[PDB]
Amino acid sequence: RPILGRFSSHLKIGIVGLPNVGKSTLFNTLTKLSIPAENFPFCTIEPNEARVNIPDERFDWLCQTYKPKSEIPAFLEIHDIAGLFLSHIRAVDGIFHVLRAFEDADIIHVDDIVDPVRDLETITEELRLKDIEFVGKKIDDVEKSMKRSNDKQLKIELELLQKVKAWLEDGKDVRFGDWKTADIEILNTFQLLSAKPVVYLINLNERDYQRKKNKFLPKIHAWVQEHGGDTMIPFSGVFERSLADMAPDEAAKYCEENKLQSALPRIIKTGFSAINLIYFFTAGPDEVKCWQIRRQSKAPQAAGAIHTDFERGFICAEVMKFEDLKELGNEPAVKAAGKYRQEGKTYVVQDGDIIFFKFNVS
Ligand SMILES: Nc1nc2c(ncn2[C@@H]2O[C@H](COP(=O)(O)OP(=O)(O)O)[C@@H](OP(=O)(O)OP(=O)(O)O)[C@H]2O)c(=O)[nH]1
Ligand SMILES: [Mg+2]
Repeated sequence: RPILGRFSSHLKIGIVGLPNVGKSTLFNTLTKLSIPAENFPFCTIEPNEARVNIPDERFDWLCQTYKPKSEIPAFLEIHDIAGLFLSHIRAVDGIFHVLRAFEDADIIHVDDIVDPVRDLETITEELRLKDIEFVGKKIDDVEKSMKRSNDKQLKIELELLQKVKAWLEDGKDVRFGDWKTADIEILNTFQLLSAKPVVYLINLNERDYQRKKNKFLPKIHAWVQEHGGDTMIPFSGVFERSLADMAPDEAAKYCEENKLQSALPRIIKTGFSAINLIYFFTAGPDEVKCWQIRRQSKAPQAAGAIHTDFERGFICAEVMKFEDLKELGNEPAVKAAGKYRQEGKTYVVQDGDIIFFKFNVS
């Protein structure tokens, strides 16, 4: 039941990397595409934070079909981090790790050596080092507490912190550890940087992105295989900045004529292997909304993601498969074909489910 990383309602992503790799440029490109801050009346959105809708053909279709009063797509929350003070980074679920694989041509800087692998080793080392500093401080705190308290939980926390210190000093990320559920629950309270899952974004000039080729990609791929097997997505920051500034008509003409497409949709939809998510929808005249929950969630746990009271008071879940609704075309048709189902406490929610939850007010 415990897993590394405490996913709640949507992913929070930190953009990390060395200076001058295009982090703030990527962030500004995503800001142009973002949900305005007025749509979150319960939240204060910091200046280096953007909320961007996850594009989903299913979500668009449901909104055409139900014509709801309000449309709430799934979204991603993205934070631009300036350098590697650490409150911003500790809070995120996962990391977009941006690598420089772009080089200038006729006008160049002296000794401006591009080496993505060298940069990978530098930043991954720096995250583990910040974890070693954090774990060092917590070991001191626990040892001081253990002078005063007899409590068994302190002896457990200490044994774990020392196992983690040794793992990190051996150059290994916490997320590649074999942690028992008891350890995972303690690790999750620490929010260690090397415990967070990663997507690698490889920043290329627009020619290399259009060509679908770069000399550094095989070297990056090889390193990533020996250090976790995480997703790699090539992009061009300069191309995405230009494309986001064009009008829809100009953008389409540019992409047709030059034979390339935006990487941003793929980047926004990719998510993380360690954080295995599915979408379910609520749909009606008032609202169509996309909900994000852990794969293999049971119906009452999906209700809990709306609010704990709907889980605790759960009675049943009336479910349509998105496929069933799409092919029959409307809810009356789905009911007539007997594909509108009453599901119970043991039902395992499926990606694309359209759910009408029933609960007891007390
Ligand atoms: N060639 C190239 N350089 C990049 C790219 N992305 C970033 N840079 C370089 O790094 C500078 C900072 O860009 P940011 O996007 O703020 O980088 P950062 O947040 O990762 O530190 C840019 O300065 P700038 O003032 O925006 O540009 P410039 O006028 O100084 O060259 C530019 O020199 C890219 O995709 N291609
Ligand atoms: Mg920056």
